[PDB]
Amino acid sequence: KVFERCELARTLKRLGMDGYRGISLANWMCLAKWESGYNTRATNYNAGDRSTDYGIFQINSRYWCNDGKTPGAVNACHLSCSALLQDNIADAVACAKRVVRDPQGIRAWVAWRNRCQNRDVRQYVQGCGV
Ligand SMILES: *[C@@H]1O[C@H](CO)[C@@H](O[C@@H]2O[C@H](CO)[C@H](O)[C@H](O)[C@H]2O)[C@H](O)[C@H]1NC(C)=O
Repeated sequence: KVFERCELARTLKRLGMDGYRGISLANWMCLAKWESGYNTRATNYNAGDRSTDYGIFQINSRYWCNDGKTPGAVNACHLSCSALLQDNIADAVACAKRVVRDPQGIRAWVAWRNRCQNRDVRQYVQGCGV
């Protein structure tokens, strides 16, 4: 499912992401936008390290979810990567919250660093009513 901007904003708010570890909803929206384009079925395989990034948050199969074909996987979210390809993003959110609880925080998302950090992101939630 490719969410609409404000639709996703309201969904993330309902799922407790606004202000989580101090991260605003606008920041979460910015990384979802640049990591997946708001598409829950987005999948990106890294041929070099043999791991895949799944879903709207592009979560890695080597550290957070288990897809069975990733060498040296850890599965810290205790989730089947397939759970991150569903239309209901509840599991994706619970896992995204786990990821930020790691020392690096939101710096785990490459796209946030390149396109959202130290930048005005208020545009992502304008007119959504969140
Ligand atoms: C993207 O890949 C990163 C590795 O290059 C990964 O970062 C590592 O995550 C580890 C989790 O146990 C630990 O925090 C390492 O210190 C860190 O380098 C990052 O989590 C991945 N991002 C996503 C969204 O999956």
